[PDB]
Amino acid sequence: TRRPPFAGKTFEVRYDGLTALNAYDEDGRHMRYAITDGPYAGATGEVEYTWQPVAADTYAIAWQEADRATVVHIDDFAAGTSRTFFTAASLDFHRLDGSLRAV
Repeated sequence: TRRPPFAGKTFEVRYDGLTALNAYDEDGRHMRYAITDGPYAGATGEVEYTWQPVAADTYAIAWQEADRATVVHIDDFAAGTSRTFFTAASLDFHRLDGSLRAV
């Protein structure tokens, strides 16, 4: 019964060297992404995510990809910002922060 306010919507996130779409299914449990810019452009995937409020209109969104890479977003939908922490399957740890806007 629990739905995040961003369910059923798609957002473009832009970081240094990376642009992606995060498309939240109406079901509140799945998100489909598409990397549209940078060295991994053309990748897609569906993930299961968790989400928790951390402040007004700001959520911690986390998931693990099929190759066991992990992703944590802190996405503020009012200010339009996205701060991300990404641990690749190789265990390289990447921090990025950028913009977030409704598509």
